[PDB]
Amino acid sequence: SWDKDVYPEPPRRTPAPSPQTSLPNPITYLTKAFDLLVDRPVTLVREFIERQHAKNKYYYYHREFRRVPDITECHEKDVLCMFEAEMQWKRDYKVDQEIVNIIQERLKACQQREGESHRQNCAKELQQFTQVVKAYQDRYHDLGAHYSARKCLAKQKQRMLAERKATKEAA
Amino acid sequence: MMTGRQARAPLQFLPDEARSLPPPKLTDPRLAYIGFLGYCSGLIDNAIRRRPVLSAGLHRQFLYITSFVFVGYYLLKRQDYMYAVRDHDMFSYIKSHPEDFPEKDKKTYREVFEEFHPVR
Repeated sequence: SWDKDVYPEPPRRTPAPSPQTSLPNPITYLTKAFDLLVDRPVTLVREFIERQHAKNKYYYYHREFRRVPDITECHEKDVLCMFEAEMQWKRDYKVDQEIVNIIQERLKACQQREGESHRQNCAKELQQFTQVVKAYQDRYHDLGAHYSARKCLAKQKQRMLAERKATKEAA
Repeated sequence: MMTGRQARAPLQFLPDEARSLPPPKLTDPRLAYIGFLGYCSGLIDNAIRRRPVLSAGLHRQFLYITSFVFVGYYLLKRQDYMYAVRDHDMFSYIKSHPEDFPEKDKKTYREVFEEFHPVR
């Protein structure tokens, strides 16, 4: 299964199938044939594999990394701690990339499932995607193929001086 | 440039300070490489005089290996003695003159300015 908050889906509303004409439809008969011939042996082999699973049930754990002092508290040209800071920065880079990926998944799922009127009912997903795209563009864009935490910190510094200059020139 | 150290007492291969250093072990990779050099030299003698290369003259190959290992061990002893002398003179002069070599305060990255050049 999966968590329902990280992948939210609205509840399903399926209308009642009520025939108007007297001609029968083959969809119900083929659905019954599918439930008889196909679904039952699939469920049988599934109960077989899950019963064999139940005998040997061992666990695996999600690895977690504790918070380390970042690149700001690193003495210059002392590799023994900026190595750890860069390690944490690369892990957070991968995590943020996957966060933008899951937001893109949410937007695509909303646009597909909302039918022909998706331009109005997926406003929230579009706002969230735009906010996360602006966040990623401020955080990681234009770093280059040789990116490092020093370059990201220098870009953040330049952005902060630009914002402070814009504040001072429009105070 | 170590000639001053070899100024008072000359033509000494291993001086009295060289005995206070740890000698190289017989399992040193450099000694094994020099032994391989001697084995290759014995193979070259078996080759150039039109002899079988891998069986003829085992006494010659053993003599070559032993001589190469002997001179390699003594040359490695002289090498590590000279490098220890270099580092000891280094540390003696760096204790002796602190006015001409001061200390550095390694700043953190939260205040040192860096210029970011975008790649696009």
